[PDB]
Amino acid sequence: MLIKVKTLTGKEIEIDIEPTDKVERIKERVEEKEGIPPQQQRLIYSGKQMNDEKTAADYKILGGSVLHLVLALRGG
Amino acid sequence: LLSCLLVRILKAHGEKGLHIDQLVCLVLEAWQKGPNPGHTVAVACTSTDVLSCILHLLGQGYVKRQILMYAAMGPCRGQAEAVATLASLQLGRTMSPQEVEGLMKQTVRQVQETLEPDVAQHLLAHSHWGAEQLLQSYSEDPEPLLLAAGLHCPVCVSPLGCCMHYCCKSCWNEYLTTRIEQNLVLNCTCPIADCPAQPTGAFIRAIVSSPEVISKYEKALLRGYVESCSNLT
Ligand SMILES: [Zn+2]
Ligand SMILES: [Zn+2]
Repeated sequence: MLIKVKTLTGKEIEIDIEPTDKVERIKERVEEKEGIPPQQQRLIYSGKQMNDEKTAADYKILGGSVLHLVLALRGG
Repeated sequence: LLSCLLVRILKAHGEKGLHIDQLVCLVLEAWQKGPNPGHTVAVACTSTDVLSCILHLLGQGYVKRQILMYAAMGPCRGQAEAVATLASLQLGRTMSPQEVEGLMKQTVRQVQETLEPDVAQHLLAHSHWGAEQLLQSYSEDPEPLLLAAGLHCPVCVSPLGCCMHYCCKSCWNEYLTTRIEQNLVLNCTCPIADCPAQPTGAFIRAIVSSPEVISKYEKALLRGYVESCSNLT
């Protein structure tokens, strides 16, 4: 199942996921094409920060639904 | 990418820190070995790149000072094949007020969509046009982040029929005219005591909608956005 992640500037990235994938796995797939350690990345969905431990199915994420990426350099 | 590497490198040294050219040497060595342990991310950096990125970081207040040291309310920045662009190393340009208003409006609109426009502008002002770290705290917790902005007629003793203060428009217009005219519309709130209310300017526009008042409010927002951007002058 293929979803999207949008950075702050507007650049879009397209990533295929599975229902058992962890938020850490999604961060890894993002840094595959971004090379940014997960300590600095943050994922936002419906105004709520993605919990790293949780699974992609926990937030009931569907295909195409954009999980907005945001940077956090200070933390980490 | 250069900035994230820099912030990690400077986070590693605590209060021991490093010299400016020492930090330059470390980042240059890292990029020479490359952040790639990839090809989507990784061009050759120069000392100009290091100085530019550390200028941005200094503007973000993350570095303090010949000595250079790591740090822990402040200002923010506007923040506005592949080898073809990469070879073009260079990158300040001059903006016009119309363009400034356009970019500010677009930014506030996009951040509002990320999370109503009036509350968005109010909160952005509350952080002095700060980074989305305010939104990050919001996602961490709403209550204090909201509290940052705090989000007969009594004033007009002449009686008339009918933030928890539904007062007549006459005294509201008087207060708004006093604040805007005195150029003190910064941090507008309900004059009734213990009523710190983040003012939706549209509601304030309902309080008074004079064509000169519109010019005053537009000029005030322009000045406020300009004064809180770390790069503008
Ligand atoms: Zn009144
Ligand atoms: Zn009040």
